[PDB]
Amino acid sequence: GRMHSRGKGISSSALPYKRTPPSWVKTAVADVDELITKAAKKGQMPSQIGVLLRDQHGIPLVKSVTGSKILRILKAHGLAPEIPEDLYFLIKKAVAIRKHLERNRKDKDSKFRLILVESRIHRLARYYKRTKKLPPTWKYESATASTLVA
Amino acid sequence: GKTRGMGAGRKLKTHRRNQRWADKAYKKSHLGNEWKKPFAGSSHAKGIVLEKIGIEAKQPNSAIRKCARVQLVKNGKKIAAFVPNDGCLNFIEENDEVLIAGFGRKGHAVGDIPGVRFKVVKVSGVSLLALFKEKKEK
Amino acid sequence: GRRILNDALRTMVNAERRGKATAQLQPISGVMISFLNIMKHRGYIKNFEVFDPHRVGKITVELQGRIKDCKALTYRQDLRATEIEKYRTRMLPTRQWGYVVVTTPNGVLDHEEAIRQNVGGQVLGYFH
RNA sequence: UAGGAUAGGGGCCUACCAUGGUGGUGACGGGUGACGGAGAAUUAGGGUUCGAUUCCGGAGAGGGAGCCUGAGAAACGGCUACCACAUCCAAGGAAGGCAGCAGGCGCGCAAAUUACCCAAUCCUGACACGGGGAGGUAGUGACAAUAAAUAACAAUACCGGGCGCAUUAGUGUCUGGUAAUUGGAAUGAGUACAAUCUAAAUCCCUUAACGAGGAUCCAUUGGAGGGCAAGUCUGGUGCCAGCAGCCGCGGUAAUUCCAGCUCCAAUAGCGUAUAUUUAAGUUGUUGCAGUUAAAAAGCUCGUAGUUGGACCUUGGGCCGGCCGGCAUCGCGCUCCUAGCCCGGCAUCGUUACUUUGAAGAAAUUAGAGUGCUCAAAGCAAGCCAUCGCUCUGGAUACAUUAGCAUGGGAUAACAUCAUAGGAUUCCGGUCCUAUUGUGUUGGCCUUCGGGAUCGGAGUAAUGAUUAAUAGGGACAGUCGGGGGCAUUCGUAUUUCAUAGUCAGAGGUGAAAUUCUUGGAUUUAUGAAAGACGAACAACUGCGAAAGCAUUUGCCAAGGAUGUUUUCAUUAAUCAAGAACGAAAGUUGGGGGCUCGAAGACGAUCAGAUACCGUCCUAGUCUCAACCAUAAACGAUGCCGACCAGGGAUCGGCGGAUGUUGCUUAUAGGACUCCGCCGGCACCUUAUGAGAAAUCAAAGUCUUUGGGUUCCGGGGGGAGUAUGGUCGCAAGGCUGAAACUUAAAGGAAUUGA
RNA sequence: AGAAGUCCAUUGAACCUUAUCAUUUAGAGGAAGCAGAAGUCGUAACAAGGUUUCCGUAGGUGAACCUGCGGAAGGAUCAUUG
Ligand SMILES: [Mg+2]
Ligand SMILES: [Mg+2]
Ligand SMILES: [Mg+2]
Ligand SMILES: [Mg+2]
Ligand SMILES: [Mg+2]
Ligand SMILES: [Mg+2]
Ligand SMILES: [Mg+2]
Ligand SMILES: [Mg+2]
Ligand SMILES: [Mg+2]
Ligand SMILES: [Mg+2]
Ligand SMILES: [Mg+2]
Ligand SMILES: [Mg+2]
Ligand SMILES: [Mg+2]
Ligand SMILES: [Mg+2]
Ligand SMILES: [Mg+2]
Ligand SMILES: [Mg+2]
Ligand SMILES: [Mg+2]
Ligand SMILES: [Mg+2]
Ligand SMILES: [Mg+2]
Ligand SMILES: [Mg+2]
Ligand SMILES: [Mg+2]
Ligand SMILES: [Mg+2]
Ligand SMILES: [Mg+2]
Ligand SMILES: [Mg+2]
Ligand SMILES: [Mg+2]
Ligand SMILES: [Mg+2]
Ligand SMILES: [Mg+2]
Ligand SMILES: [Mg+2]
Ligand SMILES: [Mg+2]
Ligand SMILES: [Mg+2]
Ligand SMILES: [Mg+2]
Ligand SMILES: [Mg+2]
Ligand SMILES: [Mg+2]
Ligand SMILES: [Mg+2]
Ligand SMILES: [Mg+2]
Ligand SMILES: [Mg+2]
Ligand SMILES: [Mg+2]
Ligand SMILES: [Mg+2]
Ligand SMILES: [Mg+2]
Ligand SMILES: [Mg+2]
Ligand SMILES: [Mg+2]
Ligand SMILES: [Mg+2]
Ligand SMILES: [Mg+2]
Ligand SMILES: [Mg+2]
Repeated sequence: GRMHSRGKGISSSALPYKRTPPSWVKTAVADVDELITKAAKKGQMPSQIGVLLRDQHGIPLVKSVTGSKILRILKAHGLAPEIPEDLYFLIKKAVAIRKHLERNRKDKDSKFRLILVESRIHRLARYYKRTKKLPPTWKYESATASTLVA
Repeated sequence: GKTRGMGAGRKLKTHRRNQRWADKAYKKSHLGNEWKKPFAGSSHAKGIVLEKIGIEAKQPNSAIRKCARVQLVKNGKKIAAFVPNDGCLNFIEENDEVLIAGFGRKGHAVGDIPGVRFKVVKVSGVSLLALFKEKKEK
Repeated sequence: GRRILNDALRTMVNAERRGKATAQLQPISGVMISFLNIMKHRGYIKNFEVFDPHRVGKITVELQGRIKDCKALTYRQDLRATEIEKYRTRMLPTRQWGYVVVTTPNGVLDHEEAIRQNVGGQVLGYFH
């Protein structure tokens, strides 16, 4: 179930059996590479990029068309973000919650939720230090956290 | 439920160690208060008879249970000892040496005698059994 | 919350006890397949199939109606060729039938082949 | 670091310098009625308890301390000093050390002779010879242990049953027997010549002669209601005396006391007290429990700890009779082993696990052999012609953990290919060592060898498993009485105002206190105040729980659904630690309608410090700070899997024609039908479980093992005392013992 | 060669002063718990126990107990479309 609730939903995506790109997909690996880098340099993270290529340009999945995960594409071209995507978004939500909290100090539900989000941040940061995607010295300040993102 | 991990030996062993204190027999033998008891971890003890008192029996019965209050030689404590037989109280005299034992039940009162867990077994170096059965006299 | 070879064997006991002819094990592994081979070679199940859609896997087993109980010894103890005897007394209904499955550097195999080949290992489960 | 000291390493000690070292994997401290081990008791297995004591190791010689001699001592049957104690004295002085053997006193529940000897085993000295309270011998010795008497046989008999006639008897079978019936045979308990034993004796084993009629050569300890084997027999006593582990017995007809008889069990032994094991699956790893019997923390987060999804060939064959030896598309060898160009080579990831081996004291345990007459034992003995000696034995095994080595590489750990700093048949370069060409010694160096640096051509299939009905994150349309701030509204209640009316109004089972012609209650319009949010409103929603119900706006948050988006194991549960936590309560401001602890009255009553009625204080509301508890309940922790049928319902999605008082047409909103996820629940049913009540999870349990946290061990004493800690306080958390008691308790049944 | 004596060191028993720990022992006075027995006052609970019972908290009273606030059913209601 959910890490920080009692929800037990199973809604998610189901990729097909077929690994290869569909018959009707005619675009070549270099053009898709070019679209990915173009959207990246514009500031889109791999999830938004994948949503774009699914929606506009009729790419089901890049790993089926090009053979390489989109993050690996962004890394090879030196364009992956410094703070991983999910940690980036957790940091941004924690900052939003804290900013809300200084304006409502008796809103204890948001204090509970802030604790939950910082817990999630610490767990994901533990993972990232362990697997060498962050410096072994990166640590999360409540104070100087808005400078990093947004 | 119970911990089952392969690397859980400390948890199981420490848990048993903590929980054994919840058991009255273990705690009775491992806490040390038996050395504070009259006999101080002994089967028998010798004493001097201080007086003869006589005690009633509890409700379902009705009788006078004839006991002698003794002072233990080894530690100076004062206890009451039942004198088991018909007429054996008349063997007991004042200020004579007497050998006392437990009543059974290991320090807990026996039968209908209230608060008595000791019994007289020898007087003046001679058995109450031999005096009640006329085998020897004092 | 998952440690398979318990869900597989317990799904099989439940299905066999209801008299079903087909059972389906969602997460598979080589350990499960190796166990099921011992089951078949000793005669307690019919043939079975791996369905690979892609993932961990999936298998369907054909139940012959002769298995009574098959379970796992999770907390897989270390089990040498001399204390085989005492595990099988603790765990099998008699000296005549039933098998304890042990994983050994010579593969996964039942306790009798282990006695013959003179190797110990770690206990996985039993069936009888 | 350098010394000094020691036989020697070393903070062992000195000088100087650095600031370390151990600790929730439990340091440091405390208890031990604690010398450690080999081992002991009980043991289905797993375990529990014990180990002062004869073997090994350590330590001490009244308590400490210091020493000499010596190879070896911090020696005590050596010394010196002190402390404790104590002895002889001619009063100046002298001598002390039994936790050696025997013995004495004391302490006690608790333990032997002030004996003989070196003869055995061994040690010791100058030593074949001396010595040995080591050690042996005897004595005391129901500590434990072994064997084994107290009678056997015959016919008689009043008889007593089957089997011969079984009819109708009568006796006769194995003798079953009250039979102090009759009869001899047998024998060692005892006594003792003798021999033997022994160092001398003694005991045993042999043995002359004595030694058995059943009153004696005389068997006891406990019992006879149940548990539990064996009297509804006879006297006594009368809830007394007494018994009774427990239940119980005894109050004038005692199966239970006191006795007799009789019977029962064990038997040279049996009872009792205390400790301990078993029973005890009532400590539970194997293997117990936690809805209601004792027992899920109020709730969530969270570190250590424990636990952790799937994935990378030994798969397809030959080969000889369970395995070797090969071959497929087996990263190499100079050097050790090296077949007649040939298997089977060593370092360029570690462990757990398993296999085999070595090395492991004896005694004990298990166990092979062996007729101490058997046995407990012991390590002997057995044959010879039981004749100048033959054959001998004195096995073997177990030994957890740790350490050493050997094969295996499934299972599981820990380390880790995306910066190619990768490997690579080869080419020389920065530079040194130097061998057989130095028969001598070496000594810088030409082709040459080696580090190792090192610019490039080389080759290659050149190098990153998948995307969990695990998890996180993004996106889409939603949904909710989830939270916070501001804002909107409603009638009601109380008070006042204005107007009208006149006797009652209120409250109750009935009354009274209360208000009232300064007009109560009622009516009508309006204003102020504070609280509350009816009806809708539900076997419905949201929230971690406590909890959340007027509108609208803003702020952040959230579950579920959808998804051919993203990351890739990031996870589950949690000591320490942390957020929230009804009501009441505390401190201070604000407020102060209603209701209302306390209080004051009215009733009721035997009383009524209550229920009922009236007036009311704190409080109830709000802000700032505390508090941390509830039947905080689903009396049911969380995560995962499987397991039965059905209809409803809330959210989301998908698919259906067929209708709307909807909609420029459609789509959509409202309704109907079907399906899939996710909730709150409900109904019927065992093939299940349970002590049942009951439960589709309280099922998948003696056929017992998915992971993890908390927590129980008869009832009380008692959530008490004490110590700690938090709090302003009230109190919260943590949390005993003495003593006491045979039931307390759960579910269901029949009655009342 | 060398005794008595002596000087400084060193090991250091033993004694003294304070502190501190740890263990046993006295106490005016107070306040508990238990057991027992024919005492006293009431009626708290078990039936709707005669005011349903109980849990937290707070106050009050000869005593059991009563009352306010919030909660539970272990209730005396599994039930309103009637
Ligand atoms: Mg799930
Ligand atoms: Mg969690
Ligand atoms: Mg007990
Ligand atoms: Mg040195
Ligand atoms: Mg000691
Ligand atoms: Mg001692
Ligand atoms: Mg010794
Ligand atoms: Mg010594
Ligand atoms: Mg002494
Ligand atoms: Mg000495
Ligand atoms: Mg001596
Ligand atoms: Mg002596
Ligand atoms: Mg007798
Ligand atoms: Mg008797
Ligand atoms: Mg009996
Ligand atoms: Mg009987
Ligand atoms: Mg008795
Ligand atoms: Mg009774
Ligand atoms: Mg009896
Ligand atoms: Mg009798
Ligand atoms: Mg139990
Ligand atoms: Mg109860
Ligand atoms: Mg309970
Ligand atoms: Mg953790
Ligand atoms: Mg996934
Ligand atoms: Mg008026
Ligand atoms: Mg609703
Ligand atoms: Mg409303
Ligand atoms: Mg009052
Ligand atoms: Mg509580
Ligand atoms: Mg509870
Ligand atoms: Mg709960
Ligand atoms: Mg729906
Ligand atoms: Mg549904
Ligand atoms: Mg118990
Ligand atoms: Mg208890
Ligand atoms: Mg009942
Ligand atoms: Mg009364
Ligand atoms: Mg009365
Ligand atoms: Mg009441
Ligand atoms: Mg009453
Ligand atoms: Mg009442
Ligand atoms: Mg009631
Ligand atoms: Mg009152």
